[PDB]
Amino acid sequence: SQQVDKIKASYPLFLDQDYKDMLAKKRDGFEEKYPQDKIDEVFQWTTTKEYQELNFQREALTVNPAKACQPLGAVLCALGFEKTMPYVHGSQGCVAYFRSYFNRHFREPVSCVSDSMTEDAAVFGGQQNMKDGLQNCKATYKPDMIAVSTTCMAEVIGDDLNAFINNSKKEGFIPDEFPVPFAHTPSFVGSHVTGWDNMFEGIARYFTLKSMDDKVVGSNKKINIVPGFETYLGNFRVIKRMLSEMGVGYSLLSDPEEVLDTPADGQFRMYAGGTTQEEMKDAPNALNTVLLQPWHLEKTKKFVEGTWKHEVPKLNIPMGLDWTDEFLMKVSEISGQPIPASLTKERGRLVDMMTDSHTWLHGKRFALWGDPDFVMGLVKFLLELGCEPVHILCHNGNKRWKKAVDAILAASPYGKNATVYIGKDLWHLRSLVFTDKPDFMIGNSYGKFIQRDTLHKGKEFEVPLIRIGFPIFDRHHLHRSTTLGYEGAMQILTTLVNSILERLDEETRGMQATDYNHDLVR
Amino acid sequence: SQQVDKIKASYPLFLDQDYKDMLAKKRDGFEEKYPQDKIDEVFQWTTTKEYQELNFQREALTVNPAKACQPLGAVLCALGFEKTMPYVHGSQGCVAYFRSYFNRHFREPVSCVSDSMTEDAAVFGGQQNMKDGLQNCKATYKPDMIAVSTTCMAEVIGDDLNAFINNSKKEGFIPDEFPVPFAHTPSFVGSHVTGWDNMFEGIARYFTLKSMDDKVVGSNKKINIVPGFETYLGNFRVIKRMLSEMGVGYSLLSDPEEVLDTPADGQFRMYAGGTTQEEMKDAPNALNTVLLQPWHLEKTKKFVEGTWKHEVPKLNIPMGLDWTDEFLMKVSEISGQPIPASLTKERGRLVDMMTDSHTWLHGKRFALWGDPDFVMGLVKFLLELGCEPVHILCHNGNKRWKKAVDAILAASPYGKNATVYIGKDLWHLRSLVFTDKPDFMIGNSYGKFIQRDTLHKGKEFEVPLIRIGFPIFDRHHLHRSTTLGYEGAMQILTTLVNSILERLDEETRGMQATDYNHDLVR
Amino acid sequence: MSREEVESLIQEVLEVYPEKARKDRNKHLAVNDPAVTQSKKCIISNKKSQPGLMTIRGCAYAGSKGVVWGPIKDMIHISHGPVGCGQYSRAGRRNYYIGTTGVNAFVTMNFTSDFQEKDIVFGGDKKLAKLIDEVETLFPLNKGISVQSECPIGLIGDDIESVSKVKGAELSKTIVPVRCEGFRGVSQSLGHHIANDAVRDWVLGKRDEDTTFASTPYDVAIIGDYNIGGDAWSSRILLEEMGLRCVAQWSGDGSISEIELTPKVKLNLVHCYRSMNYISRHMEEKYGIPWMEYNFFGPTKTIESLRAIAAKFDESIQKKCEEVIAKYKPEWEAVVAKYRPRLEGKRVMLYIGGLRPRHVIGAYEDLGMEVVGTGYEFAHNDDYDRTMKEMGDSTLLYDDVTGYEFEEFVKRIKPDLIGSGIKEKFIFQKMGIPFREMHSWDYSGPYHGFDGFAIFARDMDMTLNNPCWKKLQAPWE
Amino acid sequence: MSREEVESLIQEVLEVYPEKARKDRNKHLAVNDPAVTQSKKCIISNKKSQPGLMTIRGCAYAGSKGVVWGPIKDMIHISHGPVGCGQYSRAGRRNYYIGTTGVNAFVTMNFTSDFQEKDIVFGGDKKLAKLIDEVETLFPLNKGISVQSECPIGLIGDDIESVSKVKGAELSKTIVPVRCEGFRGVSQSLGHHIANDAVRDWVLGKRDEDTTFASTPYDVAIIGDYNIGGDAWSSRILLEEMGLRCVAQWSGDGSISEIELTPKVKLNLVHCYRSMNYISRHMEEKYGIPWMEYNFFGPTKTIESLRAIAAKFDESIQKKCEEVIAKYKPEWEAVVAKYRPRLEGKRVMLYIGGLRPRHVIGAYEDLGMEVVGTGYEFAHNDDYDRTMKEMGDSTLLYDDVTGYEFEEFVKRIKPDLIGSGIKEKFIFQKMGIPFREMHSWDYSGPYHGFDGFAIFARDMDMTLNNPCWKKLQAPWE
Ligand code: ICS
Ligand code: CLF
Ligand code: CLF
Ligand SMILES: [Fe+3]
Ligand SMILES: [Fe+3]
Repeated sequence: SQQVDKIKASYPLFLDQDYKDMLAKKRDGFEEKYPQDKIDEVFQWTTTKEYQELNFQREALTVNPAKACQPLGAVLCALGFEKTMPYVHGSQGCVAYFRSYFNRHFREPVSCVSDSMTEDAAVFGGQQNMKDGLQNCKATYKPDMIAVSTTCMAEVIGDDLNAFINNSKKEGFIPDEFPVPFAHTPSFVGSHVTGWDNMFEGIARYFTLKSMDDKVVGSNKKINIVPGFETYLGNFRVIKRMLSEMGVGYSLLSDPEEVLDTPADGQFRMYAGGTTQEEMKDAPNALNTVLLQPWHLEKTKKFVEGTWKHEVPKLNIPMGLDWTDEFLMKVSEISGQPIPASLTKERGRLVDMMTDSHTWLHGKRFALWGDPDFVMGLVKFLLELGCEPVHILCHNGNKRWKKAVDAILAASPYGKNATVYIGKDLWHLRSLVFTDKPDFMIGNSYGKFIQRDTLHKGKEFEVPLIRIGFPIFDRHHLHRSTTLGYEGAMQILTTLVNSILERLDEETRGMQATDYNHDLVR
Repeated sequence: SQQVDKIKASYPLFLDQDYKDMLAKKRDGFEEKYPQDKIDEVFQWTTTKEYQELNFQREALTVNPAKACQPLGAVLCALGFEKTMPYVHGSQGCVAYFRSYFNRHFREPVSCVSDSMTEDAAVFGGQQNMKDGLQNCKATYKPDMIAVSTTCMAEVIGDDLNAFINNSKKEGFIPDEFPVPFAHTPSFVGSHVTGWDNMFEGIARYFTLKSMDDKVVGSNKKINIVPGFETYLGNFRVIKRMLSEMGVGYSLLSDPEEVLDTPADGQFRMYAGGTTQEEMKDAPNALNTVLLQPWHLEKTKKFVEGTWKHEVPKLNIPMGLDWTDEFLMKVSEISGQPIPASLTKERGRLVDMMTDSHTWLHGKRFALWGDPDFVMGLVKFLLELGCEPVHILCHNGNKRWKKAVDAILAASPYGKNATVYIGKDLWHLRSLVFTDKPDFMIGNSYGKFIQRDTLHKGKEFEVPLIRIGFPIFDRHHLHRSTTLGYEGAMQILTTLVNSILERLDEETRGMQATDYNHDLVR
Repeated sequence: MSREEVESLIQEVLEVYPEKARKDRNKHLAVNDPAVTQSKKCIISNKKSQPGLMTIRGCAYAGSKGVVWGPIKDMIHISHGPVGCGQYSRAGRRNYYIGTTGVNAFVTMNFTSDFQEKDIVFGGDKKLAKLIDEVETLFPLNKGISVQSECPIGLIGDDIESVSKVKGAELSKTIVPVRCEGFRGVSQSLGHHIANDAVRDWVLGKRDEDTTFASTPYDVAIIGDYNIGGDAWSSRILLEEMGLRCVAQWSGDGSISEIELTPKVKLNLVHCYRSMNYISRHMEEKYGIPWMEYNFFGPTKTIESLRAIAAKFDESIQKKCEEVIAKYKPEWEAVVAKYRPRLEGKRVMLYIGGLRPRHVIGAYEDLGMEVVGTGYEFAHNDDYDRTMKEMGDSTLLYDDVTGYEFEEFVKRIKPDLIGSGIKEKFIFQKMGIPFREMHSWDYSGPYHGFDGFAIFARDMDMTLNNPCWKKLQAPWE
Repeated sequence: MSREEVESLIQEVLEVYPEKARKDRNKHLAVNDPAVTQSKKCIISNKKSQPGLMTIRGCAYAGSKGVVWGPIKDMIHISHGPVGCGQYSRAGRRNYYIGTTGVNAFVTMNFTSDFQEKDIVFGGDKKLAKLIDEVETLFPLNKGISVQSECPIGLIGDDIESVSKVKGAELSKTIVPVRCEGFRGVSQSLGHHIANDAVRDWVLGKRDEDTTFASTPYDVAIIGDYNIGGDAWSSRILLEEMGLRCVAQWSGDGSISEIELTPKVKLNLVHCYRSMNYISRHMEEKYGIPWMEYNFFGPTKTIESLRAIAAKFDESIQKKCEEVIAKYKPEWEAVVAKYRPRLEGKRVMLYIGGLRPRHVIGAYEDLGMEVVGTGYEFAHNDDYDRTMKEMGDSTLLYDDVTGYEFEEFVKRIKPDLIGSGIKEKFIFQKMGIPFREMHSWDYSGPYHGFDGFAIFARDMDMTLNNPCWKKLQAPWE
């Protein structure tokens, strides 16, 4: 039943007595459900250390991973160029999933096309699919460049991208001069960040490999910035703002901030902003190139050093005080522009906030996961605040990255109880936070279920989740935030301290039981 | 007992068995406490409508107000000028309270001095105190200007500020050319915003009243901006940024953003930034003057229209979408300068976020309180979002403001269930939230206790608090936020929608009871 | 009514394409005639999508794992292949269930094999067997395992049927291999077909020799309802208020025991024809179980469906049906009286795949709303045969529409509201047009039944009459 | 050391002031000589503040309402006058209590008369009576009313005593008028005096004729402990572990019945001499109850205090005291072993209003820390008499220090840590010096007793060895 004045959605409509009676009759009559005592016993068993030992012996089963496949990162890299269409050679379900997944994260339109390869292509290949798809996309959506990635289908059948695009050009399906970069992005190697790296390296090679004869290093007095796989608009904004305040000429390659933040003003803009083809063609004339996320831009680094002859600096991510300072000093050294007083004042203000919130942040224990560069930068910042990272997880990390993170942890006394895990999924993390309970989690939306499990064990065992990373599906407009530089450090510090204070208020709200510490002033 | 490896603070170490036994023994032995059944009965009675009828019949008692006294606002206004020492004529306990209260809100050093009047001054007045205090402060802290306000002590004894300053100057305690503006700020009239208005009117009169002969309206091609009592540095910053983006020459009078956000770089800066004496002297030469918060800037409006002969526009606070549009259009009309494309894109992005979050924001019920201009701007924005304000409280409000808010509500179908209260306190608000439960409260930290009480009635009766306003004591760095302009509207919308989503996640976290609606994507 | 104008718009929109794409797409666009019964003479469907025109369709893996097999709560479903698939399909579809997730319930989790290069090169049968052993060790309370194949499984020479047989015999467990490779078929519909084939081959016949379940003349099974936002529950209570006993529901909040007990029911109430007609016809052929379609969107269709279902039974069930209708009449009448004046005369364009586009029109008409254009991502000619009599004269019909085509149609026709998937939501919000996402129902619901009609009307009113839609134009421009 | 350097520094800091202010402030700064037991020949205190020098002192209303009467949980305290006074003092002091706020406890609530112009001009006695009636109407479980006067009350000649007497006789309620106007005295100290006098006049002697309370030879009353962060509770357990029975607790978590029962105890254990010596001496004169001071800051001082307190009773109490000391010895020994190596040799400067600048020294020495400078806001010559013996030779002493003076002193001495109030915290954090709030314990604690010592050591370590203090200088300067 529904009251017209106060209509209830599924929650709490299905908490009515008639619905509960229905569900009870259904379960008792036809579900053959296990008894509640057995279920409770099994859950309690899965919260134990023996279950953790069984869980960490897994070799073939992956449960709740924290990574995606390469063509997603390839599409996101492709979206960062001016009037450019992402074209994924293979099956259409992959493109449907990519579009829906980015739509749920960014809450914005995402444009991507497929050539819709079917069982026929499994034995003949996708030459005709490539030709017709290129012609149709160019005729219909009028893009200036088509950046082509692959699904695991075409990767397994061994489709030759270069030959396909060449044969499409020579037979008149697309103009010969028309820019069609390509990159092999197989889903069973690496992850989405690897796909971003492959797509960017392919585009750079397409635009600069055959025109290096007249290129002079440093002749345009700019610094190339390669952001990598980045799902925060505020990071692009803050990098541009920080470079502009220094008066530093720069070129941001693969800049998607405009196309993912178009205004709602009565028209639909499929394309907006992005790196121009002229910028990519003129990139080898820059003084140097800075990779914001080096640990998944290795192929890009190799091509940049081998071909453009740029001495790429060994910089970490500009997350947190020390590494932001190092990034700024490296930029000042390369460009010759002194660090302005506004940046000094911003750094001092961040230090002031650190001094203000240090008492509440000291000694807090965090589990945390994400992409390698973001994880290591966040761990560095947590050590800078005096916090203790306990469980550090990176499903797509490698052994060299783990060694670097271990070296970072050894440099601080607050990393004595930290352990770095690579190749582990969120079920491993659930076991870890059951057996060695931290104060908070830091990760994407998938962690919410873990929190639920903790609350099922008890309120005193619940580990709250802090949504920092990708993807975030259950909150609105968090993709507008910033994690890089002093501004990003300020935002993350505010989020951490306020989460701690909110948890303290929740724990201390009980009348005449715990409300003695429910202080007005914190 | 304390374990050295895991030391417990007050919470939860007072939850130990020995401490519980001690407290129970103390209560049962010597506190002569009322029986728990009687306490429960009385609380349940306080949740009722009959208790509300008794509560709203109050004429003499005030419980838990939402307003301060005038000299606090006078001090806030005085900090907005360059190298200006706030000087409160009266008793030192007032200055101690003001300093502590602003320290707890802004978490920054806040400077002010007192002349420390005692019973001797309570008999013979405070001439000597004023002379000695002016001399001592000028010699010790070296201010460029000294702004003088009063406590209720000097107001009751009728100390004459003008005569005291003149006698101090002619007897050589301070140079005759030293600027010492003054304002009478009786705490038994109005509130802190009235003190801000009085202080600003006094300063403007001091610098402009006797030099109007050579002033020509519009001869410096600028617009004066008076912010009023403001405790968000982001609001000053966003106003300045919007004016600079438009290319509008402006003069922000009483700008304290720098002195309240000094960096922690190893030295203490007692003064930083602020409005210059030259700016105040040249203010009558502007094209016009804009008051950001006209409902507590009436005396300054009278002075500016009567003396500067500026045709002050009839503008509301630039909060939300339509009022920000009106402010921008009025600025464009006055300055003769068009609105740039960046502001149009920002407005479109705000509209995009509105369309994204409208489904979750529709129909929610809000109680809210604060200062008049902030309250009316928040109500206007809530109506723009499709939300339903139900209990609107403004302790320091008047009847004309009540009619203005009623007129705003009547213009929207979403304000049909809204009642406007002036002169009521937070105990009235507690009764209102118990008898007509809203979805959320919006107010300062003092509302936290209200939430506690509602949680004591039951989880289904708890009304969560959203901390927007002044003062906020139990969270860190929220004073850095923004409420004005498209940026402020975006921040407010994000906070509202994510508070709603966080509450929804809390209500659906129980496994096998309500977690069927614990959706990954929202 | 302006049939020639709709035909003209179709031609102008088709002008952009190359010749082959234009000739293909011309057959998927039509102007509805209510008098025409055979849709094959006007519209073509169930064909491969044109390359590079940004279609909306999914794959067979989405149709099998994400639609049919996923809602089964007590079984564990393994995404066999690389990691992307189950990650993008994890908890994206609001198929509701009751259970302790991680203990006896596994819908919202992502079990995957996560192939690397070596699994692609040397196969993954041994890895699948090791994964099955690990699943048995770490999740003892599961009641079955499904192996949903992804594209490399079909492409490389994996044989998961033999591994499933061997492991099931070894472990006394039901292990169901599903060859739902994404390159098979043209859309999610063949995924439905493959999933139903797997259901009949491996699950449906377990209890054929078992006769210990007591049966009543009032036994039905709900087929094709996936409990989106609780939809199935809102239907089930009505069937239990009419005096019927719902043994099973496919497959939202479904259990494998319900599937095994389904052949014992007396009637199969099929809600989604397109995804479950295959198993419905198989049960009619093998067990003699009659099956009928019903509609619980809106009070009118709900009342008609209840009356027909009761007509399939004796007089007592009919009397209980009349009692239920009389009980629920005032509530939906109040809903109508409150919401129809604010939605009367509004025009809606709906794009959805398979069943929803002609199956929710009655609820809009109950609110006094007119559907002027309706489209299917992956339906067949029989769905259009039902749709043509469901829709009105001179309305737009369109199969596997492209983004460009749909945007041009919306620009010309100018509807007040569009119902479609999230890939269109933000495009049409930026166009200034109210949008309601039908597949997740904008994370609201349920909309089935009398209790769902109130939520449906409230949501349509709150989005269509939203004050944000009057603010997209800046006052200075 | 370098007494001559300290004196020369005092002179250079003194130079800035005008002649009158220089002459006055010269008497309030001193170099400690532990042999000198007469502070009057060395330092002057309890005088008026010089105008305009930005003093830290509060008012008499803060001393009475915010310190003495406010912690009384079961009474309602009306801030009589304009609105600001009770608003700035609401819940700013962490005087912990157990109760149901708004029903039987009212500590964190703000009750005021909120005068307007009409109340100032025509008086506020009638408003006071009507307010008392309304308080009784809406708060029936209150057990007494206190009326804390603000500055206009004394400046307009309102007679709150007669109103209190009449309303108390009418309502059979204890109404205590307090003339704590902020202009009286020079600091919070006269507020303490006025509050104690009102307690004596209106509360303390209500049960003089009552003998129904059963007494024991082990009856003690904790006087001058306001349960900051639970301080008093951490004390009471120890006293209860020693075999004593604590009747009352003045006044954190205190109740009016406990105050009324206080004249029945055998010993008055005074923690804060400065705020409660008045009532202690009055009770010794009137009831013959002995009183002694104790110190529960740090293991050494609390062990000495427990032994001295047990020396006042028979041998069983002494045996229980030794048992308690033996029980708690390993815990604070472990705390020392963990934290003393991290804090050995560090130097601290303190500035707190009375008693605490000298009682917290012992715990700092227990962690191997040296106090190089200390001072008071509102202490008297007796407090300095007690202080001078407990500080080191040639250490800086200072009474009612100004902001400029303290800033220059910190710049020259350069201590490792500063312990002061909220009005110096951010000033010295911006200078790069760790700061601990020694009024509210940086919103942590308690620090009293063995349990409080662990928290104290942890807090000092976490603030002093914080990495953020090594990052204020940017690498490019
Ligand atoms: S199964 Fe089909 S696309 Fe019939 S694949 Fe799809 S939960 Fe749609 S119109 Mo998503 S044939 Fe169900 C459907 Fe309809 S996933 Fe749901 S909404 S009624
Ligand atoms: S059509 Fe369908 S969704 Fe596409 S792959 Fe094929 S079954 Fe799967 Fe998973 S891993 Fe990524 S998304 Fe593909 S490219 Fe290799
Ligand atoms: S020394 Fe002390 S705190 Fe000062 S007033 Fe006097 S009792 Fe009170 Fe309340 S209202 Fe405001 S703050 Fe004062 S100026 Fe009139
Ligand atoms: Fe958006
Ligand atoms: Fe600060």
